[PDB]
Amino acid sequence: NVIASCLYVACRKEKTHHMLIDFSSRLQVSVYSIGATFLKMVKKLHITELPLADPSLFIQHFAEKLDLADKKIKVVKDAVKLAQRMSKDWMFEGRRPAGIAGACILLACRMNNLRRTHTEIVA
Amino acid sequence: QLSDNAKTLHSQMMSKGIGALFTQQELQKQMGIGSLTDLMSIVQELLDKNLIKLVKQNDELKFQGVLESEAQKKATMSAEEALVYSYIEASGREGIWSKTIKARTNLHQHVVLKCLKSLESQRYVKSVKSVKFPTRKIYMLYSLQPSVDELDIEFINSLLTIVWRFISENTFPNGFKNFENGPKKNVFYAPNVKNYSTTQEILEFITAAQVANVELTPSNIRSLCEVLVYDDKLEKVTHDCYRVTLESILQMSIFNYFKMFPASKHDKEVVYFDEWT
DNA sequence: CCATGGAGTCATTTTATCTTGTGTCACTTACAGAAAAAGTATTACTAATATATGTTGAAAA
DNA sequence: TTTTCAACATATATTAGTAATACTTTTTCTGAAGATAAAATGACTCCATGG
Repeated sequence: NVIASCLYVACRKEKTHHMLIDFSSRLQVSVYSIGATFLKMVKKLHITELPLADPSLFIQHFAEKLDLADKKIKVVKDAVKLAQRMSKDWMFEGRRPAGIAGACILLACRMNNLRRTHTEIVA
Repeated sequence: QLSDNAKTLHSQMMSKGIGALFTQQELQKQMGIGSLTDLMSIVQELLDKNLIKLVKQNDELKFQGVLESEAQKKATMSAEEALVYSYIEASGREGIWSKTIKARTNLHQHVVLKCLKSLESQRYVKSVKSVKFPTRKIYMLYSLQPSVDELDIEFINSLLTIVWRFISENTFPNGFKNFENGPKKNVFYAPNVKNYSTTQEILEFITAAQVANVELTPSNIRSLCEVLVYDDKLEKVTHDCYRVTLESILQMSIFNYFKMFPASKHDKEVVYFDEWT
């Protein structure tokens, strides 16, 4: 839980794609205990605001394992401006980002008329 | 018969059992009438049924009678502890130690710990930190503690300073330090005619107690006196005979480090015992 | 008193050893575990919130 | 039958107070050829007694 968050905030500040829920499954643990310890070392240190992630980053790496073909890049821009407006349309806030990202991907994918199941997305 | 030869072969054990020296040869010494694989089938099962045991020493392998106390004990013990536990009590006196159980059991230190701690809750083995260095925690039976260890730590001189005071009185008459010469007045008459030790008498004087301890042997007393031979508080003459060096005066040009004090400020000309080295 | 036996010293081999081996560019790439200390995670409480999550199941098509 | 709801619930985080236990850490703390030599070889000789 210590080396976890200590490794975490870094790749957070660099604004890359890595995710706490993703970060735990290296262990049997709960994505709470890690989250708890994390948010505590936010108190015992004093840390800047910068690490605010958006789906616009995660949709890149999520798109990688989607298989498919070159079209996804098109889908990428199809998804991106989608999610962007979704952030603008005001129903983005206060939600676990990885989920709404996957939702955007399902949309643009269907927008590009392919068949990819929900399981295949949440994987 | 399993139950019959079980109980009568337990009867030769509970009566005598040929002590600990009993090997399988003594079986044929008493009852050899049974066929080999049969008497051994029931030996094997009674050890499985924990009505007999086997000890590992010398030629062949030893057997002994065992009751349900330690039998239900070891059957209640885990498969880990199974060979471990009974192998531990093999010492029974001196105990055995951590890594030397690891090689014999062919386990890690990972697992042998938890079964030991299990035996700690069980309290059939106790942590013992012996004479040799306290890195050990050798383990003997929680019940028995015969061991090699006065004690190895302080309150030695506590009694030394007392015995010295008596030994002093044994030499010439008592202290007699007031004016220039009070001692001995030529040791009573003819100091030669007083031929005297302290030795054995110490033990009778040690009876005084006034301290928390047990008694002590003539042997260790001799060492107690050897120290004051080395400190040269007193003197070793003619075996157990002992005198004092008159260095009770040490209690209170020249030679006598005491009654002397250094200057040790300012002036740089002094005699150290270092700065040549 | 003298030839002898025994040893003590003193050349003499044969084994165990170590320093060398032409020059110049031009790139290249202290062990492990033991114990003590510090600190913490539950372990209950409301108590508001608002997602996730599961299931299920009920309700509808 | 399936789908949408719903709904039930339960974590999830704060701030506390305890108090006690258990549990991880950390921090001590020790149990290639030709000189050089070394030794076995052997002869020399002092020095022993005895017929």
